[PDB]
Amino acid sequence: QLVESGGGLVQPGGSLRLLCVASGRPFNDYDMGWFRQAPGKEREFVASISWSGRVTDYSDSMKGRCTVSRDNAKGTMFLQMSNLVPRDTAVYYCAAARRRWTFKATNTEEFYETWGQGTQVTV
Amino acid sequence: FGSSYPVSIAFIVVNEFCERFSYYGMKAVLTLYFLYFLHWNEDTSTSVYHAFSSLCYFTPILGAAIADSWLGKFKTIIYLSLVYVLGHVFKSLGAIPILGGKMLHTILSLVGLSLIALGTGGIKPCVAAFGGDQFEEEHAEARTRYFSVFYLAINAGSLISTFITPMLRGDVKCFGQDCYALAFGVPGLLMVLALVVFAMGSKMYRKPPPEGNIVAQVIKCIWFALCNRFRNRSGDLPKRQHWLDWAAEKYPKHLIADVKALTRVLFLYIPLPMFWALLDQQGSRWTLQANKMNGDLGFFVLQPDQMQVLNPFLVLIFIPLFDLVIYRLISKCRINFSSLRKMAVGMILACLAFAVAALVETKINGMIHPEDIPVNKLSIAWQLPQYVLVTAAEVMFSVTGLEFSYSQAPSSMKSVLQAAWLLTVAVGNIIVLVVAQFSGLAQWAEFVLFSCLLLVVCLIFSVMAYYYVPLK
Ligand SMILES: CC1(C)S[C@H]([C@@H](C=O)NC(=O)[C@H](N)c2ccc(O)cc2)N[C@H]1C(=O)O
Repeated sequence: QLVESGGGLVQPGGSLRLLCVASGRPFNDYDMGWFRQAPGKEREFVASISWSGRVTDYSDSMKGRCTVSRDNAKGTMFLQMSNLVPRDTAVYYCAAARRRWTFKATNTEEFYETWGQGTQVTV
Repeated sequence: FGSSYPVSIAFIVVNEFCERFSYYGMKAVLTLYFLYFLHWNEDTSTSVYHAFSSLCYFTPILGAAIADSWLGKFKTIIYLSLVYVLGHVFKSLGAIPILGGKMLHTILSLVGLSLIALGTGGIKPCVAAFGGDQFEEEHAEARTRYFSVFYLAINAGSLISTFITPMLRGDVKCFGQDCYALAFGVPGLLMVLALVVFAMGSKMYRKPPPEGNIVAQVIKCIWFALCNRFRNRSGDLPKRQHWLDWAAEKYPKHLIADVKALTRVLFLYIPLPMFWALLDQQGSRWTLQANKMNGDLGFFVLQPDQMQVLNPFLVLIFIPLFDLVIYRLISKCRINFSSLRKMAVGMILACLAFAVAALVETKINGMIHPEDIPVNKLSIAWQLPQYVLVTAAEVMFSVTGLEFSYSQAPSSMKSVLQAAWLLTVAVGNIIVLVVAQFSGLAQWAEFVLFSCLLLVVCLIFSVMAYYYVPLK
């Protein structure tokens, strides 16, 4: 709970390492996801990392190569985009969902119940 | 061809093989299907997969109840293979991303899984009982060889599925996305062909009819036997010399004897779930052991996970090695392995395998340096002795258990003892699931604890089998 984010401007073909730190309940109980909201667009799906990080999924776009990692000790999760393009100049959101049994897709905003504020990564 | 082996069994293992293949081709991808097609939570995917597995292991009770109490077998096999094929059709129909989405996929997949579990539970015991029935009661020596070949076909199917399934789901685009329709369609077609080959030999089988509502009669007889004794304020002969002899005013003797044999075999099988659970806890801990040892082997780089494929393969070598040679040598002298000493020796071999695994873990831990490399770092070898021991144990226990369940079962209920065998397996799997979470011990201590538990279970089973009175 009380997720955060960190990131800024990047070169047109550079890379960033976006952060997400949990400042509350244990990080082992939360499945995390990265979304993006391009200006004048909808909230798209970027990545998802399950509790323990054993399962990691990325959107079809996955501009370049996106990698999601997480350590539950200190409760901190990383996203490592590598081959950005002038596109994907959106605001990136970090979302968390408490572990539970549900049939809702893990790649949709409905599944995640706590969306933290987002960064303003640009290119 | 020559004699003593009916042609019929040709369409009893080729079917079984073709079935196991399909099954292992569907389960292997199943979890991925949940994670990367339905996009399910990890917890939801694991829970659904485990529920499907448990239902599959438990359904053999319904299969046998349907087979023996009514409809006979070869009609339960046919009518449950049809349900299996229908479930496969639904499952492969729910993996098409063209029609519906996130609702039709889920419903169709769940219904297909339910139907597949139902079919498997009723193809598993009935097929073995039918193949056994094909042999005359006089030819008791050929039935053991048939059961060995049956187990060999199962294991060959497992090995081939491991070697072939990654090719189906590797870089295939069904409709603009990963081809999950093929991963389930190919098992569906394999099951269809299995049903076709099994049905083609209809004119050759030896279909025996059922002897009546045996399950209902058995339950009623047990109920009356337990009710008769309740002479709280009276009683002069409730039931003497057995807990069934005075449930005899009704239920003629031919039924009392059959239920007696059933209860004796069940009492014998009571401790087998613990053995199944303990012996199942080697496909996960041994990966952890393998990750901590060298695997270059000089010639071919072997990953820890691939080591699993060494268990099915070794079985293919021991099923013909034992039956054709080792047992033969045991017959040279007066030693008489009576299908119950075989199971006890198998349990002892499994205990020794786990003790050896603990020893190997201790040797791994005793590492010290002279990228730095540990001088005393074990190769992926030294895992061979434990795999060999556990595989010999599994062969001796499983094949002998199938033969024992068939041979010591009344004709009226031949296929419910197979259900009892599979039910012990299911309860063992349930115990494995329950005790999996409780993990707070070191690897070597866990292995030595498993070895000691296996030894105690073998001791209990041997003490119970010493007093077992065989069916005659
Ligand atoms: C354990 C079985 C009796 S063999 C087959 C598969 C099952 O889990 N296991 C294998 O194919 C594998 N070769 C294996 C692994 C560990 C064992 O203890 C036995 C068999 N499943 C069970 C069944 O038929 O109900």
